[PDB]
Amino acid sequence: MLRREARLRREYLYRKAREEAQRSAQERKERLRRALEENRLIPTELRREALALQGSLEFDDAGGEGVTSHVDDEYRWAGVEDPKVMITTSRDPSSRLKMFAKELKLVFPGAQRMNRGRHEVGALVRACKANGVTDLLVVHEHRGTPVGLIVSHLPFGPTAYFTLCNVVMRHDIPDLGTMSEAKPHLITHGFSSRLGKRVSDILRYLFPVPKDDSHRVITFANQDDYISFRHHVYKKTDHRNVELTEVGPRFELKLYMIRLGTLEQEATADVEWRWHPYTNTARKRVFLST
Amino acid sequence: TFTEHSSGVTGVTFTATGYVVVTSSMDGTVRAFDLHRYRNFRTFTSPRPTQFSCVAVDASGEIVSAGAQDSFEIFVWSMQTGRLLDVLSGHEGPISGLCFNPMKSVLASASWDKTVRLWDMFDSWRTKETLALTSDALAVTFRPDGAELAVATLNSQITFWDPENAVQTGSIEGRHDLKTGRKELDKITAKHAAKGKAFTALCYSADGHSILAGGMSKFVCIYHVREQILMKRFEISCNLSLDAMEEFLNRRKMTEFGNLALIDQDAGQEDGVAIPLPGVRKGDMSSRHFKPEIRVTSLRFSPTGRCWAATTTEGLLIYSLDTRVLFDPFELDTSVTPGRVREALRQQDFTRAILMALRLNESKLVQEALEAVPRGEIEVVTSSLPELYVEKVLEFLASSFEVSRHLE
Amino acid sequence: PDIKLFGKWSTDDVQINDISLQDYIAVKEKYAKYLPHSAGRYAAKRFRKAQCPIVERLTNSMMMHGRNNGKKLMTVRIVKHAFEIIHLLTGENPLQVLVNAIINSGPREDSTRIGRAGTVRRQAVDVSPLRRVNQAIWLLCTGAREAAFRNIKTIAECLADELINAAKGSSNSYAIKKKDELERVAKSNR
Amino acid sequence: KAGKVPKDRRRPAVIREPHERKILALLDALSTVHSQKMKKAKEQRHLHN
Amino acid sequence: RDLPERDQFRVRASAALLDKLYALGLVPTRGSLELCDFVTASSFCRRRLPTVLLKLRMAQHLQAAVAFVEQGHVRVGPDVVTDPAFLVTRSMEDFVTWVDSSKIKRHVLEYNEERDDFDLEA
Amino acid sequence: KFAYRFSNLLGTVYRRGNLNFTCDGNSVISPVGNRVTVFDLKNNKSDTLPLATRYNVKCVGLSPDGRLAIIVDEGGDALLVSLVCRSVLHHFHFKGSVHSVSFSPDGRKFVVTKGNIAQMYHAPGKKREFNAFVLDKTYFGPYDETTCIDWTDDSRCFVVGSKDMSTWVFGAERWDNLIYYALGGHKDAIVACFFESNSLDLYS
Amino acid sequence: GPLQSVQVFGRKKTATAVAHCKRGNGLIKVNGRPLEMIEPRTLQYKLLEPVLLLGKERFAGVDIRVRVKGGGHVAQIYAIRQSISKALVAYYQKYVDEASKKEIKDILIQYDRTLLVADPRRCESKKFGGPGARARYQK
Amino acid sequence: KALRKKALEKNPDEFYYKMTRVKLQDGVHIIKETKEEVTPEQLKLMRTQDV
Amino acid sequence: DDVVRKEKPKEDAYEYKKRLTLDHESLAEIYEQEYIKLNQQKTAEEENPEHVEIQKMMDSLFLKLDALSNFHFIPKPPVPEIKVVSNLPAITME
Amino acid sequence: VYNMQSGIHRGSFGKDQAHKGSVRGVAVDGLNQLTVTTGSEGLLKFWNFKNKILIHSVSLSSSPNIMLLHRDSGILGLALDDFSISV
RNA sequence: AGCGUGUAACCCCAUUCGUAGGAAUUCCCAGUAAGUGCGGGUCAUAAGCUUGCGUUGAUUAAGUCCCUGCCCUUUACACACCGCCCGU
RNA sequence: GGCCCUUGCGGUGCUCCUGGAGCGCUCCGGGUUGCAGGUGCCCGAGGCCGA
Ligand SMILES: [Mg+2]
Ligand SMILES: [Mg+2]
Ligand SMILES: [Mg+2]
Ligand SMILES: [Mg+2]
Repeated sequence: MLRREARLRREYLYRKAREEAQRSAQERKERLRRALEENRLIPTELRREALALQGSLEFDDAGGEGVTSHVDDEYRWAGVEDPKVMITTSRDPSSRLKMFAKELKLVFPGAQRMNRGRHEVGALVRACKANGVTDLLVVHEHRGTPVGLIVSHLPFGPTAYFTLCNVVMRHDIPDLGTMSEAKPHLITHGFSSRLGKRVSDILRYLFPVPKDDSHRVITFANQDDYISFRHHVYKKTDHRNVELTEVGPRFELKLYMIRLGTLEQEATADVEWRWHPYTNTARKRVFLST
Repeated sequence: TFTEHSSGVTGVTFTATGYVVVTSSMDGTVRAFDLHRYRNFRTFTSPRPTQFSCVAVDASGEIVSAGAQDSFEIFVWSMQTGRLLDVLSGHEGPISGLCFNPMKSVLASASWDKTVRLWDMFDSWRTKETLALTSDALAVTFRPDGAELAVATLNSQITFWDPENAVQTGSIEGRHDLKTGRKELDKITAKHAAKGKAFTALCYSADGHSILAGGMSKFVCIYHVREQILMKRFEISCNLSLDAMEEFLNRRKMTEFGNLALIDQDAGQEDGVAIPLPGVRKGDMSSRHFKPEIRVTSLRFSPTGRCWAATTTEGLLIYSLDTRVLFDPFELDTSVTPGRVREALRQQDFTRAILMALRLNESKLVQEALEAVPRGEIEVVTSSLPELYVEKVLEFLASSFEVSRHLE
Repeated sequence: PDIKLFGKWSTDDVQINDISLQDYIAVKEKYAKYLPHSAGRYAAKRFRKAQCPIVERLTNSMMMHGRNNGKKLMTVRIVKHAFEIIHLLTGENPLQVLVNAIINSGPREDSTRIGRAGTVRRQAVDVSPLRRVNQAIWLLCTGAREAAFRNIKTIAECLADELINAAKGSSNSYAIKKKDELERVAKSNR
Repeated sequence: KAGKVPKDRRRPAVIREPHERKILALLDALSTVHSQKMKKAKEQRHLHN
Repeated sequence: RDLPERDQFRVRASAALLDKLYALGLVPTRGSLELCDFVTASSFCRRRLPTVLLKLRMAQHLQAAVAFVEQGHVRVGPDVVTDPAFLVTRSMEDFVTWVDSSKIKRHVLEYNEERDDFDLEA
Repeated sequence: KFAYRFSNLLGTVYRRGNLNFTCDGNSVISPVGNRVTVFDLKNNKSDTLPLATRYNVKCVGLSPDGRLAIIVDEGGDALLVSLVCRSVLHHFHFKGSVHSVSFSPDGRKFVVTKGNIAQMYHAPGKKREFNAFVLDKTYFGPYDETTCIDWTDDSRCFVVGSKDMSTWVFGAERWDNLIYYALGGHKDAIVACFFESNSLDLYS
Repeated sequence: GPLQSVQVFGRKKTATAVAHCKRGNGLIKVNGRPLEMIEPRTLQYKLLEPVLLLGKERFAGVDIRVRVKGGGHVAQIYAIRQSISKALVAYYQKYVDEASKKEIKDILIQYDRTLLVADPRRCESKKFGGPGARARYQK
Repeated sequence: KALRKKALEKNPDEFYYKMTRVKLQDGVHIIKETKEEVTPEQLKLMRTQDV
Repeated sequence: DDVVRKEKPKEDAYEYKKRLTLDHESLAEIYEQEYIKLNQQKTAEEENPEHVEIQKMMDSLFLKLDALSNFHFIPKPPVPEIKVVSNLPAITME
Repeated sequence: VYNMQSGIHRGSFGKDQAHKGSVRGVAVDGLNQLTVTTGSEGLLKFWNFKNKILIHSVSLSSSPNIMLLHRDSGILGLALDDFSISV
């Protein structure tokens, strides 16, 4: 299995390097196709090798997979299969950290929470890959309050690092009751840039395909690179009037790092995007919106 | 004959109660067939395109299980529902084989990561057990009572474990016993090849006191499990028109430039029908088809216990119990002789004659003794008969119903 | 060869007088070990801890009681000293004394519980042999721990006295009092 | 490195007469100056090119 | 290719053809039928066992790689392969390794200071 | 304890050789690789004979009475077997490969065709000797390998087909009017050749 | 002629022991010290299990030296036991008949399999599996 | 980082003919100096030259 | 803005029956229409010689390719279809 | 008892000697469980093969001459000096 | 013992001395609970704090819907089994 | 264990029966050999490479 995992990683990295080249080759092909369909000059760049691209156009069909995408390779089983989520904490967790980790299990459908004892980080990832765990969550705390969250996609998927700002848990609020636990509807708002689309994809694939009649809503709203997490259930008292009751934890997210590899590959994986706070114009710049 | 499967059949089995047969194929399908209506009523396939290598069914028959070449995971389906109950993961490498406990309804699966894993189906907390091995595992079988497990390993060792306690009861070394011969095209010798070959087929007897093993040889080895010795070696075939039958190839066929097997190869391939293709191990298009190598592909023993069968390259071989093979008396004495038997028959002392004829294990003497007794004295003889001889009389009666005119 | 616990206590002469508990006390030839420290995994499966030797079970159950957990060698030495003191005081095999104490300390019937906010009602029910062994070991360890607390007497002597009293059947031991009260409550609640 | 040698295996070092040490030291001093001159001239060729 | 592009027969046949070629390793990616035209006789040769041994760095020389399989030192799973003409699948490529109780495996373990007489010779 | 004996060979009904019916015609004799099986169509039964050989069976010849049979492998080893008792009576080794073996209808002689020649032997007798068959005569007609044998009903003459595109008819006894005769008229190998009910009239 | 010697490995957690067994008179040493001088002595019988199972007669013809490194006290002790047992079995296989090796190996396996086969502990928990039984979960 | 990435795809079954005559020391590949292989007759000549 | 279910090429025997009942709307009539359509789809295949010719040459190549891989390929999912069985004794199937 | 592979002595039957007189014949059963020996004195002894402990002793009417064992059936044949054969 | 290249405690053997946190409430199933030491400060967070790594290592439980709740349903004809949820 | 012109030591040169794969030879016998239709086969170099 270890040899198979290494082989699949080299296949994934090889395809990622050549992704840009195929896109440019594809783009040149469409420009030639328009020139053929509407009688016009072949572009001077496309004047040479025009016959070869014309030969390719005959060979293109719906059967082929098309141009590859590194995002699609990472989230291959996003729609077909339900995700499997595992939640763990840092070593020797606090009392309130264990309480926060208990609530995150309730939020994610099908999630499981396991005790972190003397487990090496690399050993944890090996067990998750063997048993088909899709996504792994690690949460950090400071003085009894959650402060950091790491989301890792197990099959050599991207690893995202977050910092929590304003955490309010259900356990602090008295007499709430029990949660709905239905498959939730997802609301994504405020993500307009390319990076914002990248981040929202990671958060959305943590959840399974819901039902049409589900009354459970989870909202991710972006405002000045700060992502607000909200959980709600709605009741239609009458037409056009709907009531909202807040349930579940409430906290804020701020992304600062995305790495290509898994969290066991800190010393080897490349950084897709990093936040640079010492840049001369870092104060007046945002990255999650345009 | 059923022809629904398009590609090769990897494994077959029978359900414990009904006349239902379950089959797995390289099509990616496991199909179930009934002998009452002769139809393929149920078909199981994986959500992901995978090909299956073996099949196992529960004694209850509600559970169907299969293993894969590549996805390295066990797929378990419900018989009555027809939907995929679960996928078992944790093994690394292809799965050697699967088998259900006859009495406990737990699954044992061998893998090439030197592990045999036990899976509990009807367990609320999903208990799983791991048995580590020193070498690669190839086969797993349960004793009919279900209290013992056997694993064949790549170092040619058969290890017997206790499943519930996860303790290794015993071990048997069998590399020397699996005598292997050199193929005509092999550059290496028989010993060097044998150093890398192990048993590939195991089978318990009905009583469980002996085990049968087979592989890349013309020999099937029967071992006594408790004494860990080879009781007997059977020669499946003596045909010398099959490759690798003899350890030492004939010095007569050598010339200066070797044995020149390719010329005889092409003479064999003059059969036509298809075209040989380089690198195909088996089939019509295989290069080595006219003289296939000798192999015991599978072994099985009858639940009845009077015969056993083996699938080999020659065909399907059946071996049955025969009295002529061995003389096995139970409790002999100088008084025990057929003359005294017929004497006691003449004085109408039926019980003593029948008992002393049963101390002998010649079937004709007990046949004459039982047929000499007139009706109405049957109950007296049955009451006088002790407990130990009851099983002997039942076995003789069961043998008798087949070939006796006097049924009732 | 012959296997003796700590090199001096034989296991062949040890015999069990209760038929029900023969399958749940592991002291015989297959389960004979030199030391009560094997680093095995007996909690992995249900009913597997019945295959653990009873000396190792006593060592494990004596670690949770009144100590910083994880100190197993100290508990092994405590058990060794207790066995030596038992042999000095009584003059017979300490393994037989332990087996008799576990046999005597095990309750035969308990009371299952039906409890509401106002009052609780009762019902006498039977006890499985595994729970009998577990509860006997727990009662013996608890009695030894409570005897050793706030007294000028090390835990080894209190443990030795507890096993001696329980195997004798005397009422001076904590486990016998607990067993008698539990069976009395179950008897009154039939 | 393998600097260690047994006592019986090792051989005494050569003892030089003062005459050839004067010759040998002269050549090394001349070699040091010549090597420096060529390396310095290489950078001047590298810079101008 | 000559068939109409919007034809169900062409689409199903094209997907069926490329997945077989990709499985054997003859085609780099399961892209369009353009990649299906790049297969040559040399493409089949690159999938043979001796040259795959070369890529896995088990052997450095092609005549050495052919020697190893002919002398029974390489196995694909439990089975040992002697025929150099043996196209290995991508899935089967993960499980080509030295046969146990072989001198070459002893040399590898001796270099790595992991030579165990109990496990190897047994 | 473990007393087992081979019973039957399932899974194979024909590998190579010539098919034959028994004398009464109810059962069929089929070579299955190394062994020989009798299929009783009368009683719906299959029985593999206990005998085994070193090589695959090429030729099977049946005596007219139905008691005896000759089974020859590819290597040239021959076994004389009794069908009544299902036991191999005797062993023999023909020097070269035999294309076919045929018994005369009278049952006193049989012909073995090998190489470019045909050898005529006497039928086995009641007397037991170290050598199974006594060779009587030899015929050396054709250019190339002989293929098939047929006998006249009167057992006075026999005919042999050959690879040399010609058929040779010989006499069981030296007849003044007929010692041997050759027939051509074909442009390929002879496969079979037959005789009439009560004549020397023949087909090629 | 040439010396008859075998080197074997034993492992327990991060503790690794290398054992060398050659022809000799019965000397067994660990890090230059005798077996009885290894600490802690509470598990000293744990260090003496193989010899007591096999007797001084079988160890009378070999000299064994063990070099152990890493881990804690208990892991080191278990590694030394495993190394001694495996080294003795390997020597009796290579330079003595197979029957004595078979019987000694069977005795060692029958007492405790960890004397010859090391089983490292992995992460297996209910949390990996889904709720409910394998069968009867979601129909 | 370049060195650590190369360790990921390292094949433990890799074989080289240099591996036969060289053994690792703590994981580091030290090339031991070649021997001289002197003979007793040669050894006696060196000692006479020294004196 | 949720995760959208992708399209499966595999069709199970529980959604195949669902598809037929939805469009048509007793069980035999539903099967009767599908059987007629399946035969009509089968027939059109044979009247097109180009599809016929290319289907046979594809079969030859795939048979050759499977042997070279020693029958280690990605399997094709079984298509659900309707078969016609007659009311006559079971001896004939032997 | 000697080992065939190494030639090493593996023990002996009896405290000092198996029989008073000459040993006429020895045999080992198929399962390597029981060993039977004969002596010129006329005693027939059965020995356990592994631990070499005497099981049973049978007196013979005459001195044994030759002895062979049929392992599969478990049948022992004795020829005596009085020309009789005992089974 | 095990992580950590920018000019060990714990434990162990022996010597001496000598009679702790209510009511409520939270969390936890195997290298887990608990104890002990040793490092780093890694473009966010973190200073009486944060995160790694190793050492020792347990008691009970592997099953029900009784309480407190949650997710679904009450329209692939092998054998065998089974034979209509209700109301506005 | 045995060895007594020896050796924990080493080397050579001839002989040692082809399954199909040296057939055909007791006697007898060997003399007068007494234009259907065929269209085959071969022709691809691109490296998820090692050094
Ligand atoms: Mg803790
Ligand atoms: Mg800890
Ligand atoms: Mg407290
Ligand atoms: Mg700490």
